[PDB]
Amino acid sequence: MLKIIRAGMYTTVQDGGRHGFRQSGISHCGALDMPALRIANLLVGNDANAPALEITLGQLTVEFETDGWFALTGAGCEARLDDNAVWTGWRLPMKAGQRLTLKRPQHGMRSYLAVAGGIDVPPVMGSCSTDLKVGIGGLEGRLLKDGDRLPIGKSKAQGVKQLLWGNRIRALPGPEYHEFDRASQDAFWRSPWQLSSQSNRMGYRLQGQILKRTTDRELLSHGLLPGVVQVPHNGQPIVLMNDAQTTGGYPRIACIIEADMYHLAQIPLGQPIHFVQCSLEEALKARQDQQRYFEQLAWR
Amino acid sequence: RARCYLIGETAVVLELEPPVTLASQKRIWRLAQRLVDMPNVVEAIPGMNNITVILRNPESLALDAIERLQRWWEESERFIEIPVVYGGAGGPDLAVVAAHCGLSEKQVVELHSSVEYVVWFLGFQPGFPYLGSLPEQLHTPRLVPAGSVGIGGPQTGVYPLATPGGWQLIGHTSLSLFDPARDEPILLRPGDSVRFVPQK
Repeated sequence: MLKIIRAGMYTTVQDGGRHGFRQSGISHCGALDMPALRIANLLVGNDANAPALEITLGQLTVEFETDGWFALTGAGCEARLDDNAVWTGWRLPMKAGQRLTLKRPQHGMRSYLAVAGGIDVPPVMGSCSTDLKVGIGGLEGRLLKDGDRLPIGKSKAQGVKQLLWGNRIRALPGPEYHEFDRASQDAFWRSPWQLSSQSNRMGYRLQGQILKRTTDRELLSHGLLPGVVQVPHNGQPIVLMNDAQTTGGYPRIACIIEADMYHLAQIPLGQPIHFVQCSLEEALKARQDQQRYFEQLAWR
Repeated sequence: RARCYLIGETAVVLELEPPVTLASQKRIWRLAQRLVDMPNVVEAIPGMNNITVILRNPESLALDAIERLQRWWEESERFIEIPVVYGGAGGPDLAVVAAHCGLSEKQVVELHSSVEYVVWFLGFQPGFPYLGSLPEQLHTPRLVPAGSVGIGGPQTGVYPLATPGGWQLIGHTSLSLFDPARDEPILLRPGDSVRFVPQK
């Protein structure tokens, strides 16, 4: 019921996440900007973790066959619906035979598109998130291409405020924070970090200063999670995202808090990234405030 | 000795001193069953003499996680046969691995099959086993098809997916380790005993 004309460069069906299987080497995946997908599904009336399309650098045209409602969140791509300009963060109505044309955005990176009822696709292991490395979920475990159709589910116009993005991200130090000299611990907070072209849905590679580690002791393979900043032998930090490895043997200098993970998703490939030294009470209160923020959206 | 460090604000990592042991990993397997059987633990990921426990209610359980996982650690309360088709197309580096070890192809496939391996933990890819302790004689320097058995120094295992690898491939398997539509999607679990069965 949702025909695609131009799919773009990195468009996939994303959900809340494929949880419960990190112990067996399966990445949870899901939307990089979890707050953007949740607001979109909330606006259309679906469950906050319902399946919605993730779009990287707009350039998407999708023709609608069934009547219902829709919404756009994430980076503003100046979406045009037939003969009108539609904007992000609204429960917009949709009729049959109308095209929605997103263009390349000037600010941001990833944009989300949710429809009433949700994208009915087979939930592979309690989730519809596309795993591009494994080849499962979404639509045959691959990027959407030109000519495909995604079947909409059966549903059964208040504008909501979106969350502002930025380049300052709160990170918590350690476990291996006390293995780097004083010039590397300071540089991690004071010095800016440029995003590299290698950065994708798995992990972001950061270009900056050479962080020197004092120890040369081998690290035993340990469980990982999104937001952990690893520093290999080259000295350039790697931020793990949703499709990252579950296990790794690299020294972890810092860990980005779940409340600020959504900011990484919108940062362009040429803009810097600043790290802010955080605290556990601040990291937990910030996590509550964002969980508490979706409960405010649930009362509309 | 054990150390308990917070990994971010949602997980706690219990580790052990560098000289690893099979007895310490046995308790980690026994604790990984206990941790996932309660509502407050979203995941319990074991590694090498260490376990990462992610929590669903970290705001209350965070500080408790450094006092609770240390105490549960002080208490510390299957057999699968995988059919491997050694050599030919499945194992092109079988000839090169036999040359370095100083033993023929039949000798390198006889002792590799004789060792009954145990799964320490799963990671990197869906259903990939970190099979511990490969005979000291079989050690040797470093897209790979799915279900490909290979060697990489002291580590040995199977490739459940098609990805670029650096291991020397000694054979291939028809039994899918990770199948997303079976019933039990992942074949191997941590603490299971893997055995490799030759065929030609």
